[PDB]
Amino acid sequence: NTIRVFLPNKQRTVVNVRNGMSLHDCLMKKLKVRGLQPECCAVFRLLHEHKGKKARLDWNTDAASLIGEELQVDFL
Amino acid sequence: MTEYKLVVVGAGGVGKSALTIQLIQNHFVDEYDPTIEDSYRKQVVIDGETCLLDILDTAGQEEYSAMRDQYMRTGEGFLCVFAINNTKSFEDIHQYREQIKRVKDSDDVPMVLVGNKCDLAARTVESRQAQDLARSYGIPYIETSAKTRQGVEDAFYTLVREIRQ
Ligand SMILES: Nc1nc2c(ncn2[C@@H]2O[C@H](COP(=O)(O)OP(=O)(O)O)[C@@H](O)[C@H]2O)c(=O)[nH]1
Ligand SMILES: [Mg+2]
Repeated sequence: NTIRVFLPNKQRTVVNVRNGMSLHDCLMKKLKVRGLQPECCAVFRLLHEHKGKKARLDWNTDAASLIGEELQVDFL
Repeated sequence: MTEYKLVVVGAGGVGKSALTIQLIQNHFVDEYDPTIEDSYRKQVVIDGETCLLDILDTAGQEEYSAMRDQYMRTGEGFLCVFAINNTKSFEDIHQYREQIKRVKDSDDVPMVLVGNKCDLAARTVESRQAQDLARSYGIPYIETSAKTRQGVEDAFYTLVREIRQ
């Protein structure tokens, strides 16, 4: 029911997904405690269906359509 | 610069994440957001040495055991935290210290017993009870408030200092 997000610098967060929320909403609290900025970064969905390769996210993309996978966030 | 890998363990709700955030960002997190796992990295200066604190904040016991089980053989230093108003979390400490002694291999692993929420007036764990526990483990005990910041640097910097020994 969640999201396992890799952050910048070697920081992991996992996020419980409720509803309405974008990735901005479920993650903006995660970054800002880590002194980081949501519109300074890009977020991507990880597929090792090609061996370790990244699928790009809009920040207003859904939370729910991820509820069992793996993301990582990287300065834009 | 030297990296210190610190792990924060203890019952759900005792303030592991609030202690950490308070260390990291100087902010008290008054909301209760249970943790699955969070790791933070921060550059600090402790006794004149610029260093890196790698801090693994772990899941209370809400729930989520099947997660930190080598992520424990990676930790160099453990903060075992209970809240002074939550007797049950003090009684849980022992399980954590046993998990820790198991997943490493010694009864001298760098460790600190932290009694958090010492700003609350509903104390049910006396200082003396916690001091006895810590004495029997061979480690320091420190009372903390993530709200007010009492003891929070002391708690982390002490754990660093145990690690440097
Ligand atoms: N009064 C007080 N409340 C605290 C303290 N630390 C945490 N809390 C509150 O207790 C709840 C549990 O905090 P949290 O850090 O999520 O607990 P954790 O599950 O062990 O990480 C949250 O509401 C925190 O605001 C403290 O030192 N004093
Ligand atoms: Mg937590």
